[PDB]
Amino acid sequence: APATGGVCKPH
Amino acid sequence: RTFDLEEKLQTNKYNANFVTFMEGKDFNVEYIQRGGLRDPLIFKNSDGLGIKMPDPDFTVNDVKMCVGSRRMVDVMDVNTQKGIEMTMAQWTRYYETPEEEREKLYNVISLEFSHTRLENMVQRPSTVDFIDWVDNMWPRHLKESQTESTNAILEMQYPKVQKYCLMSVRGCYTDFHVDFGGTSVWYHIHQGGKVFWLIPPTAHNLELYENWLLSGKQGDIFLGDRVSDCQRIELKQGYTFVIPSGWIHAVYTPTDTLVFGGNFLHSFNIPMQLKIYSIEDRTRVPNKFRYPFYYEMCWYVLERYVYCITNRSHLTKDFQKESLSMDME
Amino acid sequence: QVHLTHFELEGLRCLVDKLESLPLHKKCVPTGIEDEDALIADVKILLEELASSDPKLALTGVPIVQWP
Ligand SMILES: *CCCCCCC(=O)N(O)CCC(=O)O
Ligand SMILES: [Fe+3]
Repeated sequence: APATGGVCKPH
Repeated sequence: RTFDLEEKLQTNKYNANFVTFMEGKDFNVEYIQRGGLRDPLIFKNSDGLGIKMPDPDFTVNDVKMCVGSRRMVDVMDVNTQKGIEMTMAQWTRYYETPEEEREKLYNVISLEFSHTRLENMVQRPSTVDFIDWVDNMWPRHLKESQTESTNAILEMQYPKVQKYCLMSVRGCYTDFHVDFGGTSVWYHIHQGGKVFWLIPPTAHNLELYENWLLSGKQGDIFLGDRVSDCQRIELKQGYTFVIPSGWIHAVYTPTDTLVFGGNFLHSFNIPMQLKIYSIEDRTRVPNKFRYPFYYEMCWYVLERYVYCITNRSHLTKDFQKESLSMDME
Repeated sequence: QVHLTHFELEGLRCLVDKLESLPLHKKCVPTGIEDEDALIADVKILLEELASSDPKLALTGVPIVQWP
């Protein structure tokens, strides 16, 4: 799967 | 989750006063220069903020048609606080399902819609544009070159963190966190409502926060009990909320809701920004959940300051040329 | 002659100290930057010269950094 950035989630 | 979220919503103990209610017209660059954007703000109406929102009855199916039925969206499983992935069309079907028919509670908090049709329907507060590092510091020819509307890192030409759509069903809860990179956040309740628990970024509370993350016992401990002081506050429909760098916060959704918001770094609370970044590093946050190109941006910030003050450029010749061409448009 | 806020002066000294102290494999010098050591050197000079910024006069209502 392609890598993502700027994903909002706790921990 | 072994703590009872219903008592955390009913108790009167989260009674600190951290938030300032402001009129939009007073939220300007002078205010930021004088205050350093240190205080959480609520704007009960949008007069003077310079926002634009879509039509007031805009639905999740409208969001879907603007970004694409086949757009992959990160969804949060509320019970676990872990991520899964589905298409926007699948998300829409879940959201349009009656409450009693939904198997689990899922929340979408991470749909960045820059470079889609939805982008021009939403404008953030004007003052943010004047101080956002993305708009003011990142090489403009890079930003303008972005074509990808997803957050695929290999296609990303700048930190694509400016405009997010959040879609939350009744009962959703996001556990305590600090927004990525120590970003400040603007957050507009287009429809529905949210309840926030707010905890200030004192050195003591940030140590508790890191310790709570390193313990792995976040399902077991409600952090707002472990701190010195915590404000629980309700945001209603049409309010706009600004959260300063480093504020530790958790959110509950009492009704189906749609939110538009976004992240920004700025030059008035750099120390806190760096501090948050270093908590992410030490607690081993995967890059996926962090501010893209963070240190890169910081280098560009130094260059812009030097250039604007002394007129000495530390950009490559080619980047100087790209910038000059843009100055002539 | 220019007046920065103390927020910015403090911030920029943190920033320079931070980037200068990262090792090569974590520095993330971006592709647009020419000589990052000379940029650092310059920021240090600049912050010394701006250390006497008048907090009143810095409250201009206009950011220092803007595109022309
Ligand atoms: C990172 C995306 C912009 C800020 C909104 C997500 C977030 O971090 N929240 O605190 C809101 C969580 C929620 O509404 O459930
Ligand atoms: Fe948040």
